[PDB]
Amino acid sequence: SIVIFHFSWKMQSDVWGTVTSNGAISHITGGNFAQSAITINGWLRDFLWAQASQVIQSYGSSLSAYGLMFLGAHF
Amino acid sequence: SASYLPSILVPTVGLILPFASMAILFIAIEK
Amino acid sequence: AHTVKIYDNCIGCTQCVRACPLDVLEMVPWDGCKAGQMASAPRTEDCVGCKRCETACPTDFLSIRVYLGGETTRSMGLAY
Amino acid sequence: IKKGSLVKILRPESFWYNEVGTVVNVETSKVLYPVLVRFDKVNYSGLNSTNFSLDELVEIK
Amino acid sequence: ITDNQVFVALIMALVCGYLAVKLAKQL
Amino acid sequence: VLTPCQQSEAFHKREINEVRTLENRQANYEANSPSYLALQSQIDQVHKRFDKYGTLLCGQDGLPHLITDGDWRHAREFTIPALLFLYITGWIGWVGRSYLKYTKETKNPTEQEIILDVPMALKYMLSGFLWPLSAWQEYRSGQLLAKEDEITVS
Amino acid sequence: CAETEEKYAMTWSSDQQHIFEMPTGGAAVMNSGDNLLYLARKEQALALATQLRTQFKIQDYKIYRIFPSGEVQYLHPKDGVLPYQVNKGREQVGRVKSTIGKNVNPAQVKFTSKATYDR
Amino acid sequence: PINSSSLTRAYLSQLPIYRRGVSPFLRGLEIGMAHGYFLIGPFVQLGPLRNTDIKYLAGLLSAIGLIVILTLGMLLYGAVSFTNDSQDLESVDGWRQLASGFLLGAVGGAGFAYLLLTL
Amino acid sequence: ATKFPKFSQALASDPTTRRIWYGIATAHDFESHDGMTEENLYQKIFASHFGHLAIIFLWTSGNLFHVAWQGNFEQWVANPLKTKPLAHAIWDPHFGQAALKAFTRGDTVANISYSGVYHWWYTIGIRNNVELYTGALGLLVLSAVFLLAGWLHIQPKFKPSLSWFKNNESRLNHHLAGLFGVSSLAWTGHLVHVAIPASRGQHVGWDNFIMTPPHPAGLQPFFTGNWSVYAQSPDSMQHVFGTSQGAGTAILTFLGGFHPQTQSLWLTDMAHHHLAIAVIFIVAGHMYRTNFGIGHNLKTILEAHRPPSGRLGKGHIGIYQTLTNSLHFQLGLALASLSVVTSLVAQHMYAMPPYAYMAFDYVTQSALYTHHQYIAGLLIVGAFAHGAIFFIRDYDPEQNQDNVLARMLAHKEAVISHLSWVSLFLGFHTLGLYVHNDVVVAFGNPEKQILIEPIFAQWIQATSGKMLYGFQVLLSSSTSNASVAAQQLWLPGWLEAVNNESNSLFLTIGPGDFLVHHAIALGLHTTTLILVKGALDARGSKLMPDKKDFGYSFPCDGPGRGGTCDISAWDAFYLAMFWMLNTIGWVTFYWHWKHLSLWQGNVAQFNESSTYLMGWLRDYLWLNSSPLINGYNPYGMNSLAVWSWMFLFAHLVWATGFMFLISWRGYWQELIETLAWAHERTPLANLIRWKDKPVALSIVQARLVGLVHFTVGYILTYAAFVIASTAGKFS
Ligand code: CLA
Ligand code: CLA
Ligand code: CLA
Ligand code: CLA
Ligand code: CLA
Ligand SMILES: CC1=C(/C=C/C(C)=C/C=C/C(C)=C/C=C/C=C(C)/C=C/C=C(C)/C=C/C2=C(C)CCCC2(C)C)C(C)(C)CCC1
Ligand SMILES: CC1=C(/C=C/C(C)=C/C=C/C(C)=C/C=C/C=C(C)/C=C/C=C(C)/C=C/C2=C(C)CCCC2(C)C)C(C)(C)CCC1
Ligand SMILES: CC1=C(/C=C/C(C)=C/C=C/C(C)=C\C=C\C=C(C)\C=C\C=C(C)\C=C\C2=C(C)CCCC2(C)C)C(C)(C)CCC1
Ligand SMILES: CC1=C(C/C=C(\C)CCC[C@H](C)CCC[C@H](C)CCCC(C)C)C(=O)c2ccccc2C1=O
Ligand code: SF4
Ligand code: SF4
Ligand code: SF4
Repeated sequence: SIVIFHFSWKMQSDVWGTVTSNGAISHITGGNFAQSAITINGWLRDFLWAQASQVIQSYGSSLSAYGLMFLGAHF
Repeated sequence: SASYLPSILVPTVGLILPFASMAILFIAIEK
Repeated sequence: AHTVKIYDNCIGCTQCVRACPLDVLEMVPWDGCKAGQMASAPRTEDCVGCKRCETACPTDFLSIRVYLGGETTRSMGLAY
Repeated sequence: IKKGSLVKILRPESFWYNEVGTVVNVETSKVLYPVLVRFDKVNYSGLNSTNFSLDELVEIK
Repeated sequence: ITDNQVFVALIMALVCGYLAVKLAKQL
Repeated sequence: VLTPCQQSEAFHKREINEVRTLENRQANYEANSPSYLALQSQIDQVHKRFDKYGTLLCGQDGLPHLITDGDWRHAREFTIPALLFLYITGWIGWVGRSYLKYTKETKNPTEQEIILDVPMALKYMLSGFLWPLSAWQEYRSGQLLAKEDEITVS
Repeated sequence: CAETEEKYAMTWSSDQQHIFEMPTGGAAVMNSGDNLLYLARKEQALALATQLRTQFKIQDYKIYRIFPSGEVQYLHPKDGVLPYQVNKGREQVGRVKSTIGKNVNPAQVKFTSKATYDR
Repeated sequence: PINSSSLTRAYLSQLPIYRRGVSPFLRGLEIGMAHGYFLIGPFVQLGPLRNTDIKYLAGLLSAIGLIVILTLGMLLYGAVSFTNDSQDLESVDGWRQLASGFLLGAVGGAGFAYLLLTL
Repeated sequence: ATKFPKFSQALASDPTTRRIWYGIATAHDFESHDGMTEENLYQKIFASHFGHLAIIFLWTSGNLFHVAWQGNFEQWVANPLKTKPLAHAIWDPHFGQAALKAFTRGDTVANISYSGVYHWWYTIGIRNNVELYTGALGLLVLSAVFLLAGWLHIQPKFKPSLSWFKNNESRLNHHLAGLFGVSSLAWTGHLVHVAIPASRGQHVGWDNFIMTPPHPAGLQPFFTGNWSVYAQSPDSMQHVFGTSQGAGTAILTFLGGFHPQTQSLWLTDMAHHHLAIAVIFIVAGHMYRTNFGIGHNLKTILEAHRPPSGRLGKGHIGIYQTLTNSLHFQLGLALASLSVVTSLVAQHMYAMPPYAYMAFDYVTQSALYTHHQYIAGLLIVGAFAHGAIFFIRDYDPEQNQDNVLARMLAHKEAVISHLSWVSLFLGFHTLGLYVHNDVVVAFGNPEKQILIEPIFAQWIQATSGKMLYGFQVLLSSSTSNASVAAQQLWLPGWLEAVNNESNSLFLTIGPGDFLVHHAIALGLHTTTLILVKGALDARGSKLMPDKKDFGYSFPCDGPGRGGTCDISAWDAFYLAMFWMLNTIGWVTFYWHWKHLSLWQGNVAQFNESSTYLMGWLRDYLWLNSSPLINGYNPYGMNSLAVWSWMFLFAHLVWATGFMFLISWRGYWQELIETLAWAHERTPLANLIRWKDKPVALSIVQARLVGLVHFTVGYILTYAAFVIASTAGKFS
C-alpha cells in the first residue's frame, strides 16, 4: 500500500502531467511532493484527501462504479 | 496574574514528577 | 499452579496421558469403570495448562478440567 | 435400562440434554456411568457416543 | 486576576494533597 | 409537506436535469448510431420513468418519498409488496421447513443436505404454495412447534 | 540460566547412531551408547521423548531435573512404568465425587477462600 | 561459538567493566568519561538552540539533563536489583559508586567536550 | 502483601511481568483479594467513594481555577457572541515562534474552551473572576472534606458496620429527600436568589441576598397561598440577558419555550422546574420505613408483586435478597439508570438548550452532546458488564429458586434468538436501503431511490405542535383538547419554539431520519444482542457449562471442542465496546451532520445528500474535514493545528489497537524469547538483567489493551473532527 502510494503520488508530481508550448511543464498535482511527503498531514491531506476528489464526485458519471467499488470495498 | 507559575509547575509536574514518581512507584514495587 | 481436577466421567481411555506433553497426568487403577482405570494429576506443579488434555478427552463433558490457577516459573513455560 | 431403548437425558451439562438417544451398552458391573448411549447429532468433539448413569436415563414408549 | 489568591489556592490544594497521600497510605 | 409528485416543481427540474444532462451525451453521435439509438431508448426510459411516478409524494427535494401507514391511498407503495413478499418468503420458509422435516427421517440425513433429493426437493419446492392454510392446519395439529429440545444450564 | 534456573538433563541410551531432532532446532549427532542432554524446560524434554519414542525403541530414558542448588529429580518414568500404562503404585489425587453437575455456584464460594468444585 | 574468539574475548576483557580491578567510582568515571564526552554531539549540531550562540551551552544543559536521568536509572537498578553486599558492582555500594562515577565522569565528559568545542 | 499486589498472593509469586499488569487491573477488584470479607469490602468501597468524589471536586475546582485565572471570563461576559471562550493557557517550550502567533488571543495564548462552561457559569450568575476564585477555594475545601471522610471512615472505629450498609431500606429515604430533593430545592435557592436577579440586572452577590428579596413583597403575606403573585410579571420580549431592561420581576413564571434573544430556557422556568422536582422528590423521600416505622418494607414490596396469573414465575420473591447481598446487580442498575439519564441529558442539551448563548457557539454544543453520548454508551456497557459479573460471581439460583431471574435464564434462548432476529432485520434493512440508494444515486438517478417518510416521528412532532407537516393532531391542531387545555399556561410561548426552524428543537425531518434511526436501532439491538448474550450466556452455554466456575474474564478453553476464542462473559464487553463506539458513532455523526446542515442553513444539503452512503463520506467526512486537515500546511499553520495533529495522532492510536486485536499472543511470546536471547547473549548488557521476567501480554490484557487503543483512537479522532470541523466552518 505504501509502495503504490509512493508511486502514484511521486509520479503525479514529478513525472506525469501535460506540457504546453515553449517546453513548459505541468504535473497533475504540480510538483506537490517534496514539500508534502515529509509529513503525514501533508500525506493524508495532499494525497489521500485531495486525490479523492475525482473518486468521490464521480456519481452521475461513468466513473461511478468505482464510487461503488470505493464504498463497498471500505465495507 | 502570576504568569511565571506555568514556567515552574508545568516542567516540575510534566517531566520531573514522572521521573521521581517512576522512582517511588517502581521502588515501591519492591517495598 | 494450574489445578487439574479429574472428575468421575473418566472412563480411563488414556488419551489424556498420551495427549499431555508433560506427564502431569498418569493412570491409576480405579475399580469404578469398565476399564478399571482413572487418570490422576499429581505433578500439577509442572502443569502448563495448555488444555491439550481437554481436546482429547472423549467423555460426555470433560472428565478432566484444567482450572487456570497460579503462574510459577514452570507453569509459565518460559525458556530462559 | 435395556439396550436399544430411546432415552432422554436429565443432566444439564450434556450436549444432548433433553434429546432422546439410543442405548448401545448397559453394563451390570458396578460402573458409576454404565450406560453407553449414542445419538443422531454430534457434539463439538465429533463424538456422539457418551455414557450415563441410571438417574439421568429416561426411556419412552 | 490577582496573584496572592493563586498562592492561597496552591496552599489549599497542597493541604488537599496531604489528605490525598494521607488517605492513600491507609487503604 | 408531501406534495403530490406530478406537480412538484423541483421534481420537474430533476426531469429537465436528467433528460438534458443525459442529452449532453447525445450531442456526440450521428442519427443512425447504435449508441444514439440506445440514448433514444434511454430518454424513453427517463420520461416513462418519471411519468410512472405520478402518484407518489415527492416532497421539497423532488424525490419520491413513501408511506408505511397502510393508508389504503398508498397501499401500492408498501403494503401490497409487503403481503407479496411475505407470501414469497413464507413460501421459502415453508419449503425449507418441510424439506428438513423430510430429510430428518431418511437413511443418511447428513448426505441429504449436501446432495439434495431433487425428487423430494422439487416435491416440496412447489408444494409449499398454500403455506398460510398449511401452517395454520399444522399449527392446530400440534406439529408446527416443538417442546423439550436442547438448552444450556438453566 | 544455569546460575538461577532449572536445567533439565535428559539422559538415555540407544543402540545405533541415528539422527534425532533437537527441541532447540536442527539435527543432533546421537551418540550411540549413552548420552545426556541439558535442556531448558520440561515440554522440550518430553517433546523429545515423543520425538524418539514415536519413532523407535529408545526406552530407559529420563531427565534428571537439575535445579541450581545441585540435586536431581526423576521426571517422566517416575515408576519404571510408562505413564498411560497402569501400575498399581500410583495413588490418585485430583478427583471429586461427581461431574461438573454437582459443583457449587460461585455465589456460595463468594467471600470465602474455597474453590467452585470443592465438596 | 563464533563471535566468542580470543580477539573478541581480549577486546571485551579490557572494557571498563570486565577488567580485573578498579575502584567503582573510577570504574564508573571511565564510563561517564566516554558517554559524557559523547552526548554533547547530538545536541549541538541538531538541537533546538543550534542557531544562536547557545549551540554549545544547550549541549551542556541538555546532555547533563540526560545524565542525571541516566544516573537516576543507575540508582533505580541498583536499588531494585543487586541486593547483596559483595562490595563489587553486583552490590549496592559498588553500584552507587558506579553511578556516582558515571555522574561525575559524565558531567566531566560534557564540560570536556564543551571546552574542546572552543577550537 | 509481600511484593506489589500487596493484595493477592496468587500474583506476588509470579516472576513474570504479569504481576505488574494483573497487579494493576485487579487492584479495584475488591471481591477477589487475599482475605477481604464483606465488612472489609464495604468499608473500602465506601472510603474509595470519598476519594473519588474528592477527585471530582478537585477537577471542577480545576475548571474554576483556570477560568478564574487564565481564561477571559468577564471579557467573554461583555460580548458572549463575539469573543471566544478561552480555556487554560499554554506553556509549551515546543511552540517555537510560528505556533505562538496562532494562539495569541490578547496577552494569553490559551486554548479555546470548547466545553460550554462559560455558558453555564454565565447562567448561574457568575459575572466576575472573583466569584470563580471563591468558588474554586470553595471546592478545594470540599475536596478536602471528602478526602477527610474517606480517610476518616477507614480509621478503625469509624469504619461503619455492615448493618448500616444493609440499611438499603433507608438510603432511598435520604437520597431522594436529601440528595435529590433538598439540593434541587437548594438549587432554586440559588436560581431565585442569584440567577433571576443577576439575569435581571441586580447584582445580588453574597451581600444583599437577605436584604433584597427576589420578589418585592415576599413571605410575610405569602404563607397564605397567594402564589400567583410569584408568577405575576414575566420577562416578556424586550430583554437582553444580564441587564435590567425590558424585564419584569416575577420569580416562578412558567412561560415555556426559549428566550427570544439568547435562545435558551427561561431561568424562571428552571426555578419553578427544580422547585417542583424538589417537592416531588421530597415527597418521594417519605417512602420507606426506618427506626420510626412509617413506610414500606422492601420485602413486602417485592414479595407482594407475584401475579396470580402465574405466568411470571413464583414472582419477585428472591429479588430483594439478591440486591442486598449483591453489588454488581446494584451497580448494574446504577449504570443503567445513570446511562439512560446521560442519554436523556444529551438528547436535551441540544434540543432544549438551557444555557444562554449556547446554540450561538456551534462547537461547545457540538461537543457536549457527543460527550454525553459516548459517556452514555460507556455506562450502558458498564451496566451489562456488571450484569454478567452479577450472573457469574454473584448469582444464587437456590435463593432464586424459579425466580424472575431464573426465569430469565430459562428463556434466554428466546431472548438471544429474537435480539439476533431484529438486529438481522435492521441490518438487512438499513444496509439494504443505503446500498440501494447508493447504487441508484450512483447510476445517474437520485430519483429511483427508496425514501420512506418517517411518518411516526412526524406524527409525534405533530402531537407536540409542529405544524409543518399537516397532520393537525393534539397540539398541531389549535382547537383540540390539549391545545385549549394549556392555552394560557405554556403553549404559545412554546409552539413558537417548536414551529421555528432556527432552534434545534423538533427538527424538520426527511427520510434520512428514517434510515439513520433504523441504523441506530440496529446498533442498540446488536449491542444488546452481544451484552444480553454474554450476560445471559455469562454463566453457562452448551459449548462449555463450566463458565461460572472460571470467573468473569477468563481467557478461553483452548482449541478443544472446535476452538474457544473469546467464550467468556468478558467477550460481550469486549465486542459490544466496538458496537458501543460504532453505535454512538452513528448517533453523533448523524446529529453532527444534521446540525452542520442547520447551522450552515442548507437543510437541503442534508436531506438531498444523506439518504445514501456517499452522501456521508462525501458531503460530511470529505468536506468538513477540509478545515481540519488544513490545520497546518507547508505554507504555515493556524489555531486548528492542535486538532489536525491530534486527529492524525488518534489514527496512530486506533490502528495500534489492531496490533493487539488482530494479532494475538503466541507470536509475541516466541518473539520476546528472541529479544531475551539477544539481551542475555550480548556483551555490555547482560549485566543489566531484568528482575520481572519479560513475557508477552496475556490474551485478556491484549484484547483489553487493543480495545483501549481502539477507544482512545476512536474518541480522540472524533473529538478532533467535531471541534476542528465546527471550529473550522465557524469561529
Ligand atoms: C511534559 C513535560 C515536558 C517538558 C516541560 C519538556 C520541556 C522541554 N523539552 Mg521535551 N519532551 C517531552 C516532555 C516535556 N518536555 C516528552 C514527553 C517528549 C517525548 C515526545 C519530549 C521530547 C523532547 C525532544 C525531542 C526535545 C525536547 C526539548 C525540550 C526543551 C525545549 C527546548 C527549548 O526551546 O528550551 C530552551 C532550552 C533550554 C533553556 C535548555 C534546557 C536544557 C535542560 C532541559 C535544562 C537543564 C537540565 C539539567 C542539567 C538537569 C535538571 C533536571 C532535568 C530533568 C530538568 C524543554 C526543556 C528539546 C531539548 O532537548 O531541549 C534541551 C528537544 O530537542 N523534548
Ligand atoms: C430452511 C430454511 C430456513 C428457515 C425456515 C429459517 C427460518 C428462520 N430463521 Mg434461518 N437460516 C437458514 C435457513 C432457514 N431459516 C440458513 C440456511 C441460515 C444460514 C445463513 C440461517 C441463519 C439464520 C440466522 C442467523 C437467524 C435465523 C433466524 C430464523 C428465524 C427468523 C426468520 C428469519 O429472519 O430468517 C433468517 C433468514 C436468513 C438469515 C437468511 C435466509 C436463509 C436462507 C438463505 C433462506 C432459506 C432458503 C433455504 C436454503 C432453502 C432450503 C430448502 C430447499 C433447498 C428445499 C426463522 C425461524 C433468526 C432467529 O433465530 O430468529 C428467531 C436468526 O437470528 N436464521
Ligand atoms: C440527607 C442525607 C444524605 C445525603 C445528602 C447523602 C449524600 C450522599 N451519599 Mg449517603 N447515606 C445517607 C444519607 C445521605 N447521603 C444515609 C442516611 C445512609 C445510610 C442508610 C447513607 C449511605 C450511603 C452509602 C452507603 C453511600 C452514600 C453515598 C453518598 C454520596 C453519593 C455520591 C454522590 O455524590 O452522588 C451525587 C449525585 C447527584 C448529585 C445526582 C446524580 C443524578 C441526578 C439525577 C443528575 C444530576 C442532576 C442534574 C441534572 C445535573 C447537575 C449537574 C450540573 C453540571 C448541571 C452522596 C454525597 C455513596 C458515596 O459516594 O459515599 C460518599 C455511598 O457509597 N451514602
Ligand atoms: C462507577 C462505575 C464502575 C465501577 C465501580 C466499576 C467497578 C469494577 N469494574 Mg467496571 N466498568 C464500568 C464502570 C464501573 N466499574 C463501566 C462503565 C464499564 C464499561 C466500560 C466497565 C467495564 C468493566 C469490565 C470489562 C470489567 C470491570 C471490572 C470491574 C471490577 C474491577 C475493576 C478493576 O480492578 O479495574 C482496575 C483498574 C484499571 C484496569 C484501570 C483502568 C484502565 C483502563 C483499562 C484503560 C484506561 C486507560 C486510559 C484510557 C489511558 C489514558 C491515555 C489517554 C491518551 C486517554 C470493579 C468492581 C472487572 C471485573 O469485575 O472482572 C473481574 C472487568 O473485567 N468493569
Ligand atoms: C463492516 C463491518 C461489519 C458489519 C457489516 C457487521 C455486521 C454484523 N455484525 Mg458485526 N462486528 C464488526 C463489524 C461488522 N459487523 C466488528 C468490527 C466487530 C467487533 C469484532 C463485530 C462484532 C459483532 C458481534 C459480536 C456480533 C455482530 C453481529 C453482526 C450482524 C448483526 C445483525 C445484522 O445486522 O445482520 C444483517 C446482516 C448484514 C448487515 C450482513 C451484510 C449483508 C451482506 C453483505 C450481504 C450478503 C452477501 C452478499 C450477497 C455478497 C456476496 C459475496 C460474494 C462473495 C458472493 C451483522 C452481520 C451479531 C450477529 O450475529 O447478529 C445476528 C453479533 O452478535 N458483530
Ligand atoms: C567510529 C569508530 C570507532 C568508534 C569511535 C569511538 C571509540 C570514539 C569514542 C570516543 C570517546 C567517547 C572519547 C572520550 C573522550 C574523553 C577523554 C579521552 C578523556 C577526557 C577526560 C575527561 C572527560 C575529564 C573530565 C573531567 C573534567 C573535565 C573536570 C573534572 C572532572 C573530570 C576529571 C571527570 C572505533 C574507534 C571503535 C573504530 C573506528 C570507527
Ligand atoms: C444485565 C443486567 C441488567 C441490565 C442492565 C441494563 C442496561 C438494563 C436495561 C435497562 C435500560 C437501559 C433501561 C431502559 C428502560 C426503558 C424505558 C424506561 C423505556 C420506556 C419509555 C417510556 C416510559 C417513555 C414513554 C413516555 C413518553 C414518551 C412520554 C409520555 C409518558 C411516558 C413516560 C410514558 C440488570 C441490572 C437490569 C439486571 C442484572 C443483569
Ligand atoms: C400493519 C402495519 C405495519 C406492521 C406492524 C405490525 C403488524 C407489527 C407487529 C408485529 C407482529 C404482529 C409480529 C408478530 C410476530 C409474532 C410471532 C409469534 C411470529 C410468528 C412467526 C412464526 C410462527 C414463524 C414461523 C414460520 C411461518 C409462519 C411460515 C413458514 C416460515 C416459518 C417457519 C419461519 C407497518 C407499521 C409495518 C406498516 C403499516 C401497517
Ligand atoms: C506488540 C504486542 C506485544 C508487545 C508489547 C510489549 C511486551 C509491551 C511493551 C510496553 C511496555 C509497557 C514497555 C515497558 C516499559 C515500561 C515503562 C515499563 C514499566 C511498565 C509497568 C510498570 C506498567 C505483546 O506482548 C502482545 C501480546 C499479546 C498479543 C499481542 C501483543 C502485541 O501486539
Ligand atoms: S478422561 Fe477422557 S481422556 Fe482422561 S482417560 Fe477417561 S477418557 Fe481417556
Ligand atoms: S493441562 Fe495442559 S499440560 Fe497439564 S495435562 Fe491438561 S493439557 Fe497436558
Ligand atoms: S487461540 Fe489460544 S485462546 Fe483463542 S482459542 Fe485457540 S487457544 Fe484458546
